Amino acid sequence: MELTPDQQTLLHFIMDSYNKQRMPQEITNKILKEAFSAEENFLILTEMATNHVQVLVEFTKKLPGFQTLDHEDQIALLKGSAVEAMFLRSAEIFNKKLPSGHSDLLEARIRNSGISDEYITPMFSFYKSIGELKMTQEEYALLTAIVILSPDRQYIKDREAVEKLQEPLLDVLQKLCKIHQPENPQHFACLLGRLTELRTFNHHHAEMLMSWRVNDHKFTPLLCEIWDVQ
Amino acid sequence: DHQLLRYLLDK
Ligand SMILES: CO[C@H](c1ccccc1)c1nc2cc(F)c(F)cc2n1[C@H](C(=O)NC1CCCCC1)C1CCCCC1
Repeated sequence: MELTPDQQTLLHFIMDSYNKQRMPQEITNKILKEAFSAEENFLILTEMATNHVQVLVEFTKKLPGFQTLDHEDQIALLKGSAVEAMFLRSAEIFNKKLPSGHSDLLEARIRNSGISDEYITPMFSFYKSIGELKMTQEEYALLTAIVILSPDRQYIKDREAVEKLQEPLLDVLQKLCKIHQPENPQHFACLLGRLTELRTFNHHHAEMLMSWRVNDHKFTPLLCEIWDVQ
Repeated sequence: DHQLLRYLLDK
């Protein structure tokens, strides 16, 4: 029921690595500060997304056993998880508590980002669903690690090698759900359920970005490698 | 193809 000494060690190691990310307040303060044009918001996104991929590669490299995996499978895992990890981090940021009225302004600022309305509706639906689960910092960290170490990614040669690495993280998360939310025994299942909804952002990600109301869709060389753009 | 990702991983 309770975490074993090895599980407490793994949890703290994942947490320390996860906290190397850009602070949510840094992101929300920028968006809440001024009302930006669609052109300025596109550049804010590319810079934010480039920082996120850089930090995500560093977090991924620290996941126990990742460096022992096949080099081609390592690339496949990173490319397969980058977009999902970005939406999971955006959901964490969106659900962080702000002074009264600020989360309403943040929502409105995201609606006026420059992208098509058809892509906005599913994002908020996912963020509000993530928010109702009242996830702790440890739950977001483990869920990101679980997303990265998904053995069911396309172009994976050794699925069992990936499964062996994801298994101890799923075990720790299951114990945390039972401890943090004993009132809701469906909590772990709900978290695994959100992981299946996260995957919907993959297929139409390039279409969403190219729908931005800008003259030139300039992406960084790193974003071109991880996204299906340029 | 994924030269930058391979570089960041192998660094
Ligand atoms: C995933 O990006 C979302 C998105 C929304 C609309 C259009 C395009 C993208 C999205 N959902 C958000 C939720 C939030 F709470 C929030 F603060 C910002 C959010 N964003 C964008 C962003 O900065 N994302 C970065 C990506 C790397 C990881 C850290 C977060 C932000 C939206 C306003 C225009 C500038 C770009």
